[PDB]
Amino acid sequence: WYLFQYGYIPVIHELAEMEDANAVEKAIALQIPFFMLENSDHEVLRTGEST
Amino acid sequence: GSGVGISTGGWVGGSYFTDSYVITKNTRQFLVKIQNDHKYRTENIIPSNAGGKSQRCVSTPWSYFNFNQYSSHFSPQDWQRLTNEYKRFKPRKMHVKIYNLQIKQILSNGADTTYNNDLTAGVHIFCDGEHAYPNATHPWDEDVMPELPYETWYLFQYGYIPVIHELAEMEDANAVEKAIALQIPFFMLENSDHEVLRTGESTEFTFDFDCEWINNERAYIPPGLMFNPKVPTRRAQYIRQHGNTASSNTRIQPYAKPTSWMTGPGLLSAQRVGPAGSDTASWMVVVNPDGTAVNSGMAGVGSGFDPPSGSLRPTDLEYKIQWYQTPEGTNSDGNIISNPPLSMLRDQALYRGNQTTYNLCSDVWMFPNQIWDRYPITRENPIWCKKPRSDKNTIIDPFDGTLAMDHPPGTIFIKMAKIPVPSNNNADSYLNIYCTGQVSCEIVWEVERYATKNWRPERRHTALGLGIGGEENINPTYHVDKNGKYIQPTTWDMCYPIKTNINKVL
Amino acid sequence: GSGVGISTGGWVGGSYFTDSYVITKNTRQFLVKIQNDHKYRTENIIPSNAGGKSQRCVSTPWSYFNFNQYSSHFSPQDWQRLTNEYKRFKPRKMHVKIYNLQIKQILSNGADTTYNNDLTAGVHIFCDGEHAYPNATHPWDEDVMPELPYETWYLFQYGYIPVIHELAEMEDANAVEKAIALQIPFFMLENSDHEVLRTGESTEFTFDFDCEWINNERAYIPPGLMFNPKVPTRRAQYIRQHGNTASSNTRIQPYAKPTSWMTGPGLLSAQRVGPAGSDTASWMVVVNPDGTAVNSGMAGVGSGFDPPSGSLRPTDLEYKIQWYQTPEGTNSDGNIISNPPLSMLRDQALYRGNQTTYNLCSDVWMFPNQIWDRYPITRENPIWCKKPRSDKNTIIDPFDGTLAMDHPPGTIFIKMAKIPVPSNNNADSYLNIYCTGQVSCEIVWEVERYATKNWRPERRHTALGLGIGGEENINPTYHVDKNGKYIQPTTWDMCYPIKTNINKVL
Repeated sequence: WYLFQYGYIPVIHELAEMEDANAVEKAIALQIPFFMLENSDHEVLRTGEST
Repeated sequence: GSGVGISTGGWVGGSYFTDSYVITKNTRQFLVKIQNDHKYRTENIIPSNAGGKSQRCVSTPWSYFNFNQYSSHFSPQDWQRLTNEYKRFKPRKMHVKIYNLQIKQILSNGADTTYNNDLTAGVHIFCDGEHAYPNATHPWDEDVMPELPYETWYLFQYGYIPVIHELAEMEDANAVEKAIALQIPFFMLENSDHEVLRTGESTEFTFDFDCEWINNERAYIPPGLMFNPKVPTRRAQYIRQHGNTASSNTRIQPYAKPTSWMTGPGLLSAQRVGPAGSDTASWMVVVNPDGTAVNSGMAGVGSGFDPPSGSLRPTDLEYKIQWYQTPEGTNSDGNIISNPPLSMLRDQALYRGNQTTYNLCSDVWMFPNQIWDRYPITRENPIWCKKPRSDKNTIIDPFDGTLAMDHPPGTIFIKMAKIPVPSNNNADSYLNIYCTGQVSCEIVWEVERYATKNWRPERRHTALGLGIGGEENINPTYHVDKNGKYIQPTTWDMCYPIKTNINKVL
Repeated sequence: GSGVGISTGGWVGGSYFTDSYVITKNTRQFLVKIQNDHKYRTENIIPSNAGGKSQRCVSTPWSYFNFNQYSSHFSPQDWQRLTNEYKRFKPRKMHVKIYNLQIKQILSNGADTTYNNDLTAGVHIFCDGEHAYPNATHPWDEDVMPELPYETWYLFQYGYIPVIHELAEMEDANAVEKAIALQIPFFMLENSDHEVLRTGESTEFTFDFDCEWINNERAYIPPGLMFNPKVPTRRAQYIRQHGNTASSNTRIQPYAKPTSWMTGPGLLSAQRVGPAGSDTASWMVVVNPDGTAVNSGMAGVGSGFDPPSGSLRPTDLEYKIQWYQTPEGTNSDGNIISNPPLSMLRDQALYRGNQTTYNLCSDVWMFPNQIWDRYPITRENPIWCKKPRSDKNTIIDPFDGTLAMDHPPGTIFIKMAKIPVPSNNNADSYLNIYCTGQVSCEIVWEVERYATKNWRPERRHTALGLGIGGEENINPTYHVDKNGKYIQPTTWDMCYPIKTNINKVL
């Protein structure tokens, strides 16, 4: 079983393309969330550990 | 102890925030005056330009307190702190006191008028907790407790609509018109047991809420957009032959993954009709059972339904909720027009492939696997509405954002005790009196704080979004000018709506 | 149990907010490499264009952890929530773990290099809690823990300045130059008892803070402006005769009431000097006891003091604090320049009446009845500084906003154990190794929530103040672009400073 890389869609792209000047396009873009999984407490294992 | 020269309470005010709950305390000075000549009347309201719309009302001597509004309970400071710091809130408990009452006699000689108190006079206070009477309050009306705690609250006269008027007009001879009319109910509030107070007495009322939460969190993507764009999909799609382009069967693209979820319902087809004096709505809900002649247009029979759009994008300003911030507001001056919160659940649309392009389908009825958000509510929205008692109903989400309740807070009715005076020839001559007093409303609000794993900053409500107005145009919004007038928000964002600041992961 | 194939800890991360306290958890991956050829050296740092400024450093084999920064402990989400919801915070307890260590050997054949672990190798970890050694860390340096939790943290080599160099240059014959030189201290970290770890061992360190609060509240008026403008005053004023205008004695106006309070101190007189390569500061603090020849300009003898302004309004950009947001920032590109918070305690000035107009007096020394605010601090500021041990000092408020401490968090020093290899002719040939591991820092922060009686909304930090940049210029601030690069705030407001949002009544 080969793992697949994790990824997510943060914003609808066409809304935030912010071509030229648009006030609401600018606002949607500044609100784009960003998630790192390192902010969580998780576990690190070596070859003798299991979970 | 207690007596004439002893106060029955004191002023409460402010707001107390904790992580679990919020308590808002509000006191107002109110004025009760004699309404409707101490008598019940049933009058026809028939304006000239309404295009056939006419109603009959039963006007009473009674007046009532209306607490349904956010601006009344929360200050702009308290509201900001609520919508910034909490992802959920609902009203829990509500306690009302009426105290420090003063009944005075009005002696009108002429241009001059004098005011003398009468200690033996009294005031009737009735609270209807079982909802045995027609509901006094309706959302968006102007009768609510004032926003500024030092402003005086003038009661509004109680009245109700006993029958659809056009049905019971009973012009010429009709059998069903006659039958509907003989069944018209008539409600007096004196059939109830209520309380009479003098100037040293006070009263208290408690109310519990059975409610659904108001949700302050925002959706950053549509529910149909949640997938990993990298991972390929097993699904295949078939494109029928159209033009010279031959048919094809192929695997769906990894970025194109189809959603299992659907647009919330709403009706965009209709347009408003006729003169403004008439009832003007794109959609008109009528009750016209049988029998009774059609007579005028459906405006007289019907009620009318807006906002029709629900979660769908309003095409134009006819479909958007808008109100006036002050009772003096007229003709597109001082009106606040709702805007999109920029939540992805809040605005939605459906398009229908014709094999060439997509076309917006206007009527989205209720359908399985639909998701949407309730209307984002500001301080200027009413809190709750009365849910009509019936056998069957669909999902209940009033499009005005209110919380429908089986038993909202019971209306408190209040009336000046009629003091008759003798008369040589028999007439109704009451003594002319009025009462002013203090009413305090304490609501306990259940709240929940947010915790997010988002890295980036989130939107918040800032005083930097506010505007500046006044006579000298130097004062900011939610402040007072040099005449004492209170600067009202000009735009919908200055009202600090919910479903904006706090993100959620769908 | 414990062993080679067992991990000694796990990743901790995040932030936990309560009304009483906040806990920030951070874990990083760090890299230790052999520094300075395992030897102490004392070198002269003498750049060509510095205009006589030259220093001598003692370089060591050791490296150290530097936790002093806000960006390292708080995310932009956590920082926003802190500065919006709390009026006070201070660091309370700090716990550091070093674990999951991996020592590897570097086999350099050529263009290719291979890496093999050696389980018997070890790493020295020394924490100095008594501050018996020259402090490793200095505010605003680039060596701090990374902001992004997935970025690798490269240790920086430890070194210290043993003597002012120009004093001890001891050119020709001087008696006091000879004496200063013979007293030069020399510190080795091996005189201490410290710990040696192998790949299965871990270590822990606790630190307590004795601190003063950081205050997040804002002042809406100056302290001299607090009075009732209506009430008249008893005070009289005397205006000496000037021109044809005769003298007068008169009562002070009710709106003009004089303050009993004074502008905070600051020095605006001086200007920066000379080429950028030199140490350039408006004010230069020198120690030149006696004896030693003047030689070059004072730049070599002195340290230099900025920001000089303190609470006073910076006249120009020379007096403003500015830094670079990335180490690649050069030449007014990527530099953030401090701005006024619009707090009335923060910016101040004094003017001196000459009988005609007022003139700004540049040097405001410390004077009784002065009030000011500390510098408003962002995430990009260091948290604390080392307070030098001395007999006497004045009020301690570093103009960089840091918290001066008698005993800051002790520096943790770390070094690769020297593994010697045999040699036929006697030379120093060490085995070439390096260690990577995981360090977790947990700080407990004591906080206090605000309660205000203000009616109106207050300013908050919003993501709507952020900018948009990147390669494609589509990504917002505090996000990553398509190359993995992290978008940095362009302006000082995007850094969310304190002393802005929350009002206080002076």
